[PDB]
Amino acid sequence: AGALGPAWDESQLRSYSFPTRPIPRLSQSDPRAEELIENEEPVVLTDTNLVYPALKWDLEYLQENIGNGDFSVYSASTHKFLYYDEKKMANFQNFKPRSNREEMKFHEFVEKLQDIQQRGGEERLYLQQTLNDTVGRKIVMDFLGFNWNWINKQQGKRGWGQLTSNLLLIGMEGNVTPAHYDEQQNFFAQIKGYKRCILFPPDQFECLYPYPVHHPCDRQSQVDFDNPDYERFPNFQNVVGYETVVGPGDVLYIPMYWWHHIESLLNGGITITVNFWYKGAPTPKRIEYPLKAHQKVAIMRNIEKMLGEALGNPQEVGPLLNTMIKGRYN
Amino acid sequence: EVVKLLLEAGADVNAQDK
Ligand SMILES: C[C@@H](CC(=O)O)C(=O)C(=O)O
Ligand SMILES: [Zn+2]
Repeated sequence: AGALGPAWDESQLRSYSFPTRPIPRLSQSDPRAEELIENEEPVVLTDTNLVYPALKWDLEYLQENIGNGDFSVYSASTHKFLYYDEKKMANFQNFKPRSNREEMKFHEFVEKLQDIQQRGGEERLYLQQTLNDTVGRKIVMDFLGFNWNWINKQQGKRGWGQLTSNLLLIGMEGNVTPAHYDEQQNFFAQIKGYKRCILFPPDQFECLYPYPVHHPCDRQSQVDFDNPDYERFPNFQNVVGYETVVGPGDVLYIPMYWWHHIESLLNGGITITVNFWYKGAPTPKRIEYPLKAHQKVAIMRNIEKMLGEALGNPQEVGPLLNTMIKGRYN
Repeated sequence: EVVKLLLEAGADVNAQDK
């Protein structure tokens, strides 16, 4: 609007080996949007006003008003901020994380951000912090001004469980969260800057090769999107994504179990996002066959969990599964 | 009992627990 030019251009997108097709961008009043959510397919909603009061947020406003709580800030010497569960690192002591978590005050995050910009350093930062009671007064008022009427009615219409968390995300241009899926429904509310989102449906599990359930990187893809090892991950040559770029005011529905790869646009400045994580609807009373892909994903996860428990050691899960299949099911 | 045991979903997300 106002003829301010192209918000972004394709030069700012990283290059990958797979094709994509676009996620629909719709008005929340469009019946097709309702259709996509009800069928757990991704959609970008352009006019929800979900986080309208937060669109004025920048680092200055937040430092002044977000309080003096602790904020988890991840640091990496690479653009890939691969998520890992610190609590599972015991199971895989040969795993050396490439990003480190550091607690700090918000003004320390801005200052550390400022230093890196001055020194031209290569270090990268990504703040990822659940919002909680410790936020300042004006942030509380903004939070209350979110469109709870709209999102509460979505939660009720879809039979979802409780809102578990709102994750505040502040990243540097070029930051990447590698492909993974979450076990909760997500309304991904973009606030500042532009994020390219590439989603893959649950039925491409075979092409994306998640880590073992007991690995710290459970639910994350093993494939290095920047250099896919096609000999270890041959079916990654069959992956096809759903792509969009969200900017301030957009809300992307990331359905539960859907893989997503998220990157802050190159040379786009900092990005700010707040997500809305809801527990999924319960498993229905009557089961309809054939099962959906995501039901099979749930089954596979539980098989891995139970074997790790029964065998008394996650390291024995792999060997037992191979014993099961070799010359029997393959 | 067993079929619903295997179909039961978790709720893990990309947010570190304390
Ligand atoms: C961590 C995040 C993506 C990002 O880096 O914005 C994500 O997967 C999510 O909100 O569920
Ligand atoms: Zn996610």
